[PDB]
Amino acid sequence: QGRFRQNLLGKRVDYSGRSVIVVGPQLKLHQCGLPKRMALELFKPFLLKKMEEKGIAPNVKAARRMLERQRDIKDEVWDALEEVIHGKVVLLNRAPTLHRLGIQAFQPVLVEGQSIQLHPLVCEAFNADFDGDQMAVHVPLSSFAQAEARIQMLSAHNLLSPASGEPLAKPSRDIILGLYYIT
Amino acid sequence: AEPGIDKLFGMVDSKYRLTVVVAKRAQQLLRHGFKNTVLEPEERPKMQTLEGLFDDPNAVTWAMKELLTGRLVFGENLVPEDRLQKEMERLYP
Amino acid sequence: YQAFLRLGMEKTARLLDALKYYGFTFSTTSGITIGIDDAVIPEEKKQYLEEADRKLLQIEQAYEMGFLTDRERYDQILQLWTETTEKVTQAVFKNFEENYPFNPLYVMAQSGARGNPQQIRQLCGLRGLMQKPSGETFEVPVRSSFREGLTVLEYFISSHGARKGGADTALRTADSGYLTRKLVDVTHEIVVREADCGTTNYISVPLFQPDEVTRSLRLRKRADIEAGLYGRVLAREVEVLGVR
Amino acid sequence: VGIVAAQSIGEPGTQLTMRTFHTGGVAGAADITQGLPRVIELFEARRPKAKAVISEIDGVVRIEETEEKLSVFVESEGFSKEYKLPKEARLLVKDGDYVEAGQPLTRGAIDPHQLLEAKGPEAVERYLVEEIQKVYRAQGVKLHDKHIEIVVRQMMKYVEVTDPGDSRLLEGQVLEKWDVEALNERLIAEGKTPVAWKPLLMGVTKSALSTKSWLSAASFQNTTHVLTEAAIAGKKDELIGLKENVILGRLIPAGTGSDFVRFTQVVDQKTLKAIEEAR
Amino acid sequence: MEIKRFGRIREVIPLPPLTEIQVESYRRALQADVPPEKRENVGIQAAFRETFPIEEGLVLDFLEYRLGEPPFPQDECREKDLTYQAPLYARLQLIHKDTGLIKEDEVFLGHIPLMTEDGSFIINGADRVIVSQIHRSPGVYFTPDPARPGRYIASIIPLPKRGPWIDLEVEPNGVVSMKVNKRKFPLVLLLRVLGYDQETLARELGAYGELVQGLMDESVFAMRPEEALIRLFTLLRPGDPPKRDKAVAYVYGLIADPRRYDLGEAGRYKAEEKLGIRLSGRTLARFEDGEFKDEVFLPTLRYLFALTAGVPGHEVDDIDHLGNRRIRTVGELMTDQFRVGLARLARGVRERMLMGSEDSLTPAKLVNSRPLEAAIREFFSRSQLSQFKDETNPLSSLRHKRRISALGPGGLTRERAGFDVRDVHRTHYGRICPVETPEGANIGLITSLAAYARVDELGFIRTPYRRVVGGVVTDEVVYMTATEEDRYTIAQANTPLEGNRIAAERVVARRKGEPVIVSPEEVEFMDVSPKQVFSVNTNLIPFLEHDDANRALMGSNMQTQAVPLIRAQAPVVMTGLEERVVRDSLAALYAEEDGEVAKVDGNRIVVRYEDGRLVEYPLRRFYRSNQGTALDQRPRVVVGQRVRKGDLLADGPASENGFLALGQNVLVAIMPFDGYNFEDAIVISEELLKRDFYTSIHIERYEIEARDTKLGPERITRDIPHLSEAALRDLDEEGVVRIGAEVKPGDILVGRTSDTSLRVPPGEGGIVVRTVRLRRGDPGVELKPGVREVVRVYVAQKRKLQVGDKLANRHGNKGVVAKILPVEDMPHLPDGTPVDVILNPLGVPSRMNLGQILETHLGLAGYFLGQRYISPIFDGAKEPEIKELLAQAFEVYFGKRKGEGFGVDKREVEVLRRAEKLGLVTPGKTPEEQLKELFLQGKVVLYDGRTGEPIEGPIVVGQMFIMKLYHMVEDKMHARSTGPYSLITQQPLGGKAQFGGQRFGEMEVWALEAYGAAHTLQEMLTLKSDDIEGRNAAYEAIIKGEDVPEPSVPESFRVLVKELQALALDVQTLDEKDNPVDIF
Amino acid sequence: REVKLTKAGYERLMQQLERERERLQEISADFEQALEEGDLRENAGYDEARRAMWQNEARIDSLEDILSRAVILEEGSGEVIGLGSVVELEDPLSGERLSVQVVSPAEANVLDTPMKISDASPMGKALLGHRVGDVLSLDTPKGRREFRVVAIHG
Ligand SMILES: [Mg+2]
Repeated sequence: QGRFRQNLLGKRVDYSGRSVIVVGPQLKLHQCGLPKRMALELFKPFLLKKMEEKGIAPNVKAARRMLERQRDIKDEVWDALEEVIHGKVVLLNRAPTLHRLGIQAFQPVLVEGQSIQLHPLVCEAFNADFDGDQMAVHVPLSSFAQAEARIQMLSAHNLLSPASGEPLAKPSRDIILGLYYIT
Repeated sequence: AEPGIDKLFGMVDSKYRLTVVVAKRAQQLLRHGFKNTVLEPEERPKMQTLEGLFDDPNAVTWAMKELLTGRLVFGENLVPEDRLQKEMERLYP
Repeated sequence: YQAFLRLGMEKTARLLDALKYYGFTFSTTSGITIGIDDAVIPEEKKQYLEEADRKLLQIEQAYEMGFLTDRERYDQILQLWTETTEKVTQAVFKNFEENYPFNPLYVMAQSGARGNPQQIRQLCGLRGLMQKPSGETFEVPVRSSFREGLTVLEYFISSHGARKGGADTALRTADSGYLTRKLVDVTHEIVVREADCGTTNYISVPLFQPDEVTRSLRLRKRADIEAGLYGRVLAREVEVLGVR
Repeated sequence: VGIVAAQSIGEPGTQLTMRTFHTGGVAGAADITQGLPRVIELFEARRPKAKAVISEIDGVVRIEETEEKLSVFVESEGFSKEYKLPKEARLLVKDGDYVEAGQPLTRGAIDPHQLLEAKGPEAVERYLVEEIQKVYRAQGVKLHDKHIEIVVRQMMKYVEVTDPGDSRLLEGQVLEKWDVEALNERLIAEGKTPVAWKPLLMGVTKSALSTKSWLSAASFQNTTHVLTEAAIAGKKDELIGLKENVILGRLIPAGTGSDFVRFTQVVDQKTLKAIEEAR
Repeated sequence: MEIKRFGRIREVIPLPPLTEIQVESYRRALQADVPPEKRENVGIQAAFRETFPIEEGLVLDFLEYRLGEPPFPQDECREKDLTYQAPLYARLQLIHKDTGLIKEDEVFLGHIPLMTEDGSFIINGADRVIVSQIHRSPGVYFTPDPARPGRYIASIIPLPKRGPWIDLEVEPNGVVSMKVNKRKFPLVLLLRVLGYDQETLARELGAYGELVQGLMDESVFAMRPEEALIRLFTLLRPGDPPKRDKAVAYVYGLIADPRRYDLGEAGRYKAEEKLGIRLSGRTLARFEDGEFKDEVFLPTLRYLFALTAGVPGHEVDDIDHLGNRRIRTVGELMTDQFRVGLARLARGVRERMLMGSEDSLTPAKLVNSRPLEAAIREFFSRSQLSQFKDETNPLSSLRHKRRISALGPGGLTRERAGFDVRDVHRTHYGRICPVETPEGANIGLITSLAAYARVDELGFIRTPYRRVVGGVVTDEVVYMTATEEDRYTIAQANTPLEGNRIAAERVVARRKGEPVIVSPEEVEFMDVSPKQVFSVNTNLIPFLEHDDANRALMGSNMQTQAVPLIRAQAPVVMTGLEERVVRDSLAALYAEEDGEVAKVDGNRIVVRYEDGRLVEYPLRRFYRSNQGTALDQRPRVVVGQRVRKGDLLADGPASENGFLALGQNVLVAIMPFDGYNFEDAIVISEELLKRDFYTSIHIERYEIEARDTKLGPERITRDIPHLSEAALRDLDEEGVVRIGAEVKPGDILVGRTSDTSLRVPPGEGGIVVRTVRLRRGDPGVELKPGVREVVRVYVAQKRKLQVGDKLANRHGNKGVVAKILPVEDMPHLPDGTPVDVILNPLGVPSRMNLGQILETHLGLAGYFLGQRYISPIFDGAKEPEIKELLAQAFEVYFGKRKGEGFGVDKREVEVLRRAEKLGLVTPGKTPEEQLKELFLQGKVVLYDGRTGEPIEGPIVVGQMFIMKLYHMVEDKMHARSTGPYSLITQQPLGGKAQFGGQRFGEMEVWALEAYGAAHTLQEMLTLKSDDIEGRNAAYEAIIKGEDVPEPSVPESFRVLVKELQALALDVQTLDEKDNPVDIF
Repeated sequence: REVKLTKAGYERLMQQLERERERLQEISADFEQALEEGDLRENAGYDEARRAMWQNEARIDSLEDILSRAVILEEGSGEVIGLGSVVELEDPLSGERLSVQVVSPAEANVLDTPMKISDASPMGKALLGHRVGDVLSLDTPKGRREFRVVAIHG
C-alpha cells in the first residue's frame, strides 16, 4: 500500500450504484433499467442544474433543500430527472470482471422496484445468472468520457467477442425454445 | 444501437478517431454557446411531451448527428492551434 | 454473424431485439412444460436390462472356473455396461425421434435450448457407473432410472461425485484470475500504433497436423484452422482453389 | 491489444484443473501435467514433468533393448549421440528413421531452453502457441491464436550480448534495441563493430522483471533497488505504456488517448473561412 | 384437512433426541445433577483425580465437588451482556508428612457456563454453539510406507496435544527406527531401557521373522541394563548432564504424555483389539522400581514382523475408516480445556509449597481461580470451535447445533492436507450425511452427523441395525460400531417382507461396505430405515429419490436460510419429521403434563395439572432473533380445554400445529412466460402479496454506549448543539427515543455529547419496539471499563416480498423474482382461479431434480381433495397410488362443472385438438374422458387472462412449497453520488447520511483499459477519487451546466514528484525534446 | 516391449479408436455448451462430464499407445498352442466339450466366438507349451478341474 503500487490497485469511486439484478424482457439492448431512487441520488448534482433551468427552484442549494427530505417527491422533479439523462448513458459491471465486456454501456430509464433491470442478452456476457447476484453502475460525468462510453462501450456496439469471432448476442434457452417450437 | 453509427466508423480512418472527434465538437457546442449547429433548420433532434429538444438536449447526441452530414471537415492539422477559441468566441456570442 | 458482416452493427441489434420478443412470446403460447410422464422410459428398458443381465452372468461363470484373471473380470464387466449404456442412450432418442418429436424434455435437448444428451440419460434412461473414493470407477452400476426411485445405496454412491465436484471448483476459483494478473504484467504495454510495419517476415501456419497414428500428415480440425487464419494478413498472395 | 490478450486468456484460466487416479506404477499421475498448471510452466520456461530429451544432432536412429539401461543413438556424419533412457521410459521414434534437431525422442513434454538451442527460436515460439492451445482446446475453449502469440512475443523480446562494441558481453538488452545498434553500427557510423546477439527465452514473469521503463519496475520489483540504480543514471522514462502512464494517472497511451488521435481537428465551414479571413 | 401417509416400512424405534449430541455430552461431563455420592468419574471428576493428587511436604487431595447457582436467569444474561456461568466451589483438605491438620475450607475457583434447554450457551450476552470435531482416535495404526512400496510403517499417537508422536519405521538397510521429535534411533536401545534382554527378546520375537537380526544386533550397547537409559538420553539433542535427569523419559511414564484415556476403551480399544492384549495401566507407563514395564513395545513390533511376514490376519489399517476415527463432543472438548486449567492450577500449589510458610497455610495459599477460570473463559469465547448460533430460523440453529468439522486444535486435522478426508468414505454410511456439507471452500471438511446415528462412549458414531435369524426379521436392534459392522452382512429395508420373514430369494445387501446380492439365508442384519442414511437437514426433502445428490445438497442448506414468514404453512408434502423437529428444536412449548387450560392470555399461559397444581408459562412475544427475525409464539389453545401431556401450547417461530412450516404452499403453473422467468427468474401474481402470503418480520439492534474520554465524558441527553427541534419531538425522554416511534433514515434515536448522537444509519430502521439503558448504579451488570453507561435500541419492520426478492424450493431450485404480474392478466384455469407463481421449465432438465415435478402433481390433488400428505424418504408414495387419488380429484374439479349445468369450452376444444396431435390424449375418446386422462398426467387447460386465449397445450400445475431466504434487498441498495471522504487518504466513504461508492479494482480497470476509454478511465482514477481539486471543480461545472473539468495533473502526480525529491531523487520532468516542464 | 496382435484382433482394436474419436469429440462439444450455459460453480453437468473427458482422454492414450508398437501372428500351422491357435478344452469326467482362442493381453473380450483369454491369464498360462493330449489344472473358486486339450486347430 505504498505510492507507486497505489495508483494501480485503484480504490473507491463516486456516483456508484449497485443492487440485486433481474431480467428486463421489455427492456431493449439499447438501454438498461434502473431504480428511480438510485438514479435520482446518483444524479443529485446534475439534477440540481436542470432544476434551475426550470422554475422548480430559484438557485442551486434551493433545489437541494427542495428534496432534502420529501416523502412527496414532486411530480415535476421526476420528469426533470429523465430530462437530465436523455442521451447520457451509464455503465454496468459484474463483480468478477475478467473480460472487457465485464462492463457495458446502457441508456438508463426510470423503473419501479428496488433492483436493477438488466437485458437477458448480456447475461451471457457478464458471467451472471438471475439467482440473486448484483451488478455495479457508474456514470460518465465527463461529456468526453460520455463519448467513448456509448461509442466504444455501448452494449449494442460490442457483439463480437474479441476473444473469438464468436457472436455474443447469442439467443439463449427461452428464445431458442420458441424459435424452434415454431419452425 | 446508435444512429447511423456505421456511417460514422466509415468516415474515420480509425475507430478511436471518431470518439475524439465526437467529444471535441460536443464541447464546442455547449461551451461556445448552443448555436454552432449546422442542421438546425429541419430534422433537428426533438424531445417528447414537449419537442423542446430543439435547444439543449445532449452534447454528443448532436455532435454525431452533425457528422451525419458531410458538412463538417476534420483532420490532424487542419486549422492553427490557438486560432481555435479565437475565431469561435468572436463569431458566436 | 452473417447479418453483422452484411447489413451492419446496429441493424443486427434490431434483429436480436425482434428475436428475443418473439422467442418468449411463443414460448408461452406453445404450451410446453414438464410432467412426471413426460420422462417417457423406452420399453427397450426391460429388454436391454436382461440382455445385459444374463450377459454379465456369462463373464462371471467364466471367472468362477478361473478362465479370466482378477483384472480382466474388472475391465471386462466395465466394457459391458460402458457400452450397454451407450445402447439405451441412442435408444431413447430414437423412441422420441419417431413417436414424440414434440415431447417437452426432448425438444429441449435437440433445440439449441437447454438440456444435454449425456444428462438426458440420467432421466429417461439411467445413470451408468459411479466412481470410488480412490479413483477407479465402481463395479456395481446404477441400474435405476432417475425417473424411478433410485435405491438407497445407489444414491450414496452418486454422492461420491457430488462431493468431488465441489472440491475442484474450490481450488480453481480461489486464486481468481491469478493467470490474467501475471499475464497482464507483460501485455499491459502492448498496443497498436503505426501505419503498416516494414518487416516482410511472413509466418508459417500449418494446415495439417503431424502424427496421430503413425507418421501421417492429416488435416487439422476445422476450428484450429480458423483460430489461426480467420482474419489475418496473407504475406505472399497465393491463387489456389482457382481464386485469386 | 495487450489487455485483450490478457483477458481472453485470463477468463479461461479460472476453469482448468485435472489430476486423478488411473495410473500409479512409478511417479506418473497423468503422463505430464495437463490442466492449468501446464499453462504456468509454459508461460514460465521450466523443465516439464515428462521432459523428452531431444537430439541437437540430426541423423539416424539406433537402439539397444533390455539390460540395465536402454540406449538410442542419433548417429550420422560420424559422431554418435548417446541418450540413456531407463527401461521404464517410452519413445516414439523407431530404429533407422531420420531425426531432425530438437525432435521429441521420448514421449511426453518438451523443454523450452533445450528446443531453443537445438532447432532454434522460430521452433520454440511455434511450439509454445500450439502447446498452449492444446490445453484450452481440450477444454472447449475457442480463442484466437492472436493473443497467445502476443504473449510469447515478449518472452523473446530480450537477447544477450556476445561481441562487444559499446557495452560488455555480459548483458541482456531489448531485442529492438539491438537494431538501434545494428543500424548505427554500419549505416550512420562506419567501422562495423558487430554485436552477435542471441535471443533469450524468459517466462512471462521474468520478462516483465526486466522491463525497460523504471516507472514500471517501481511497481512490481523492489522499489528501493529500482529507483536506486535508476537514479545513478539520468534514466529517461518515455511515458508510453498503460502500466507506467497509469501510476502518473495521466491519459493512457492507448484508446482515445492514443498519440495518433489524441490530436484531432473539428472545424465548421462557418469558421473555416474565418481562419482565411485572418490572413 | 385430511392426512394420508404412504408408510410401508414399519419404523420401529422412533428418532432419538436430535439434540442429545450436546445434551448428555454436557451432562455426563459435569456430574452435577446427582450428589458427589453417585461418584461417576469421567469429565469433571476424572479431571480432578488426574492433576489433583499433588505432592512436591505438599499433600493436598480432592474430596467433594459441587456448585450450580446461576447468578442471573437466562434472558437477564442476554440483554445484560452477562455470562451464563455458575459459581464453582471445591472441598479439599491438606495433610502433612508430620501427622496432623485436616484443613478443608470451601474453596471455589471461577464459574462455568451451562447448556440451555435447546443445547446452546450464553457466553457474553450472545448465544453461541460448541460444534463437534473429528480426528483419528489416538491409538496404534499400521499403514504402508510413503513412496516406497517396500514394507510398511507403524504409528502411535496418544493425545491430548501433549502426547508425543511416536512412529515405527522399518529401515531396510538394517535396524528398525523410532521417530520422535524429528529424530530416529535404534528402538533396541529403548527396549533395553524396558528390561528386554537380548535372549528373551529375540526368541519370543523374531521366532518367525528372520528380520529379527535387525534389532538383536546390539551386542555392545544392549549389554548394559539400566545404563541404557543414560545412553538413550545422549540421544536427546540437548547437552545436559548424564545424571538421573531421566526427565524426558519419565515424561513418557504414567503422567500426561501417554494418553491418560479411560482404562478399558479409549486406549484399550486400539490395543487389545488391533494388537497385544491387556492394557497394563492407562498407557505405556510404569516407572516404579527404577525399571520400566511396557506391554506396548512388544506388541507394536510383534505386529510389525507379523504383517511384514506371514498372514497373522492381514493387518493393514485404513485411514479414513471411521472405525478408527473418534469424535469430540462438547463434554470431551470442555472437560479437556478443564484439565488444562487444572494442570495450570496445580502449577501454583506446587510452587506455593517451596516458599510455604510452614503448616500455617492450606486454602487460599494454595488456590487461585485465576488459572482455572481463565482457561474456561478462553474455550467458550476464544476457541474457534464455539461459534455464533445460527438462528436464521428454528431449523437453522438445530443443524448448526449438531454439525461436525475436522479442523480444530490442529493436532487432529490441518488445512492444506485433506483432499482425502473431504471425499465420502465407505464408512460414512449412515454415520455422516453425504449431502450435509456446505458449499464453496471447506466443502466436506464440515458436515453434520446422520439421523438416528448417535455418538458412543468415545466418539465412534454408531448406527442402528435390524437383527435377523435366517429369514426372520427381529424387532430388536443395536448400535453397531463402524468396525464390527463389516463383520456381518446387512441387507436393505427395501426388501419385501411378509410379516416377519424375508420375501424374494434374490435379496440385496451390503457385505463389507460393498453392494452385494445374497440369499435369505446369510441375512445377519437389515437396515432399520432409509432415514438413518441421511441427516435431518435432508430428511425433509419431498421425493429425494428423484433428485441428484448435488442439487439436493442445495435445497438441503437452503432450508437453513429460510425466513420465519408470518403466515406459516406446513409443506403440502411432508417427510413426517416436522412434528419431531419443532419438538427437540424447542421452537414451540409443550404441556408438561395432563390437565386443563387456565389463562390463555396473548402474553401468558396458565394451566392446572390434574395432579393438583398450577403453572404459568412466559410467552416470548417478539424476541430479537440472532439473525434479525421474529420469534413469536401463537397460542394454539383456548381458555379451559382438556389437554394431554406434551400438547401444542403455542406455535414456534416457523411452526404451525406442531408441524414445521418454513414458507408457503402456493399454487404453481410451471411454464415459460414472456421471458420474465429467464435464467432462474421467478414471476408472481400480485394476488399473493395481497393476502400477505410471503412476508416476515425483521429487527435491527443499534447499540450506543456513553464513552468516558479524558476530554470531557460524553453525556446522553436531548441537548443538541444545533438547536434542532424538528428532530427532538420524537426524542421524548432525556436522550432515548420514544417507544413506538417511526424513525426514518437520518433522524436521531439517542443524543450524545462532547454531538455524536446515534442517527438512523443509511437505508431504513422501522418502528421502535423496546429500549433499555444502563446508568452508573449497575444493579448487577459488568459495565465495560471507560464506560459510564450504555443504551440499546430495538427497531423493526415488515418484509413484504417485492422485486429483488429471492426464493427457492426444498429441491434446490433457487431464483430471484422478476416482475410480479397482477391477478388480472395472470394465466388462469378455465374455471376462474388464476395461477400464483410461474416457474420456467428450462430449470428442470439440466437440473436433474424431478422431485418437484412430483410434489406438484401430488399437491395438485391436495388442492381439490383438500388435504396434505406425508411421503417417507425412499418409502414415499409411488406413481400408481397418486394417479388414483388425483383422478378422484378430477371428479371434484370437473365433477361439479357437470351438475352446475355447463360442459366443455370452445377453447378447451382447440387445446385438446393439439393434445391428441401431441400424443398426450388417446384420440377417439370423448372430451370428458380426454380431459380426465389428461388431468391424470398433471396437466390441465389454461387460459392466458391477458388475451383470454388459452395456451395450446396443458400446463402442469400444483402446489409447490417455496420460501424466502435470509438474503434480502436491504443489505444491498448502495446509491451514491456526493458525500464524505476518507479522513486518511481521500476516498468517497460514507456510513452516516450518505453511502460509499463500490471499489473499482485493477481488474475492472484493465477491461476499461482494453476498451480504450482513456478519459472514462482517467475519470475514475482522479476526478472521482484522489485529486480533490478536480472533484469539486467538477461539481461546480455540473451545477453550473458547464463541461466537467479536465484534470491537468492528478494530485498523485505532483505529490510523488516532490515525494521523491524529498530524498535525493532529482525527478526532472522533461518535454518532447529534452526540455524543462513546469509541474506546478 | 512389442505387443502381439492378430489381423482380426487388430481390426477390432483399431476400429475401437475410431469409434472413441466420434464419442470424445461429442464430449468437448457438451462442454462448449456448459461453459456458455451460465449457471456458475455447480453445473451438476459440468464436473461429472469433466471426469468423463479424462476417461476418454485416457482410453485414447491406451489405444494409440499399443497401436504404434504391435505385431501380427499367422500361427495357422503348428502343434504347440502358440499365439493365434484355437484350442478346445473338454472336462474329462463330464464329457462336455468347449472351444477357445487365447491371445495377447490386449485382446481380452469374452464376447468373441472362441472366448479370447488373456495371455498372462491363468487360463492363458497353463495352455502355452503343451499340445494335443494334455491334461492339467489350476486354481478355481469352486475347486480345481483338469481339462484335456481335445484338439488344437489353426
Ligand atoms: Mg447467481
